[PDB]
Amino acid sequence: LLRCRLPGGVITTKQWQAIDKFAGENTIYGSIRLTNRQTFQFHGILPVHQMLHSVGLDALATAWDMNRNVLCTSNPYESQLHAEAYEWAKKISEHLLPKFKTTVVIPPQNDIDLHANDMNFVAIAENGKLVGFNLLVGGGLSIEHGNKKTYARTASEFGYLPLEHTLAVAEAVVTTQRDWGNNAKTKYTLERVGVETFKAEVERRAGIKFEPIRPYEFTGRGDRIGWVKGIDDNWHLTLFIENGRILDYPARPLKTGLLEIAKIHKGDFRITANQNLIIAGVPESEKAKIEKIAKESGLMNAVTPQRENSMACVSFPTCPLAMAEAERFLPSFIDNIDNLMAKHGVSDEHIVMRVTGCPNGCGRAMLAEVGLVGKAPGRYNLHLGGNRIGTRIPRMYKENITEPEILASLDELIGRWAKEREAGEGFGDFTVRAGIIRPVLDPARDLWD
Ligand code: SRM
Ligand code: SF4
Ligand SMILES: [K+]
Repeated sequence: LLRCRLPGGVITTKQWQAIDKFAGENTIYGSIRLTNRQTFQFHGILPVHQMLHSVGLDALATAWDMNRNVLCTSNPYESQLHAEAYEWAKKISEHLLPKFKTTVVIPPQNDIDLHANDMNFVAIAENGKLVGFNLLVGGGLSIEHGNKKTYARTASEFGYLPLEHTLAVAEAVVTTQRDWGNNAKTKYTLERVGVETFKAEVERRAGIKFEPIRPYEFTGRGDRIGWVKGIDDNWHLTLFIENGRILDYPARPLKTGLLEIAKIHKGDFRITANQNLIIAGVPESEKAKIEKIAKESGLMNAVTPQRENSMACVSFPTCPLAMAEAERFLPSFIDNIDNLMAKHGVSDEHIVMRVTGCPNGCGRAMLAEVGLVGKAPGRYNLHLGGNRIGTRIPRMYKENITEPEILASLDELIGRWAKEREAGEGFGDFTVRAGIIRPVLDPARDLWD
């Protein structure tokens, strides 16, 4: 199991050129696949670690290392919090070097999908200056089909810590879960021993007491597609890449385009938790040159808001655990969803819609407004009623159905939403309000009907 350690998704252009060369020359599939944990993967490796080491990159020792890539909000609205937040994600990543998932999140963006993760540090400021974190623990999405002893769970608030406690807290949580783990994921341990019990042990091990939670709110999980103004005279260009799959396609040489950008770009790239890529820290005067290459390579091809907010996992052909197609199904599925949105006069809207190929849940369908969970070839469980910000697990609505059945249901439901929604009301929230699906309030107890 070759995935790269790459805290916060930050990769240099020299690193990019090396992985570009390796993917094209030394793999079956020839692609770079951006993952939804802000790193990249090669598929069908035909010297890989040698390649990574040659540009300062390492791969996680999966044989024994159960930590995974540490995420950090890629493109925060307050651009000046990124540097310090990233520094901490990197320090946490390095601290955890010898499964367990960690993020650093900058409100109001939940792009990193904190509720899918064991441990989450929510940035708090005073003065455009990072001062501490709220800690939320116990998220995780994997289930086993029909097994009511498994469940997706959101993360629970433990409390606030000043920056000086970050690494000790990180170590206390990871060791407490490893130790108390049976069903051995943090989410199960937390439910078994109780939140207060786990929290008290983390406090003991880290030598701290958590302070009261400090105010935070999330407004969305999407990337900021296109150009955004950064700090000073810098600009960030986020490129939508369908499924994060970087390969040259007819009329759309995505891989060649990114290589050419890497050769002239003065800053770094950032891989996002939505499987997209940011050309980060472009000076204003270099925007036109970068945009020209991107546009000409198909990297800036316009898609609907819906497509920008849809995601799938890898699934077939490379995943040995796959039950139904996900990545390969998504583009045509979303063509069909775009048709439904247009049919109903909501083409400018979006529904956070995700497809995962089996119930392990890598595509993060169990935090979607509409989630499809693979059950068998061509068949998915349809879940409804998550929200845009990703703080609620969607209950199963229809089990083990095919694409035409899914499309007929969504036609009806999207049609109702378009006509009946309140101002700014998301599809997921609407399905709950209209009594189409019951919400999940306490997943360990009420996820399963
Ligand atoms: C690439 C990625 C999906 C994507 O399209 O982006 C992915 C791909 C796979 N995941 Fe994952 N997971 C990916 C994010 C996730 C996430 C979402 C997240 O972390 O944000 C989850 C759900 C959250 C969670 O962990 O609860 C996830 C939960 C799993 C699980 C279930 C673990 C569990 O708690 O039960 C497995 C199965 C296992 O470990 O036994 C798994 C196993 C796998 C494997 C390695 C299959 C395997 O064990 O042999 C997949 C390889 C497919 C392939 O051919 O590339 N992966 N996987 C993600 C890589 C992230 C990374 O860089 O590390
Ligand atoms: S959800 Fe299942 S099919 Fe999809 S990548 Fe993860 S393990 Fe493979
Ligand atoms: K994407």
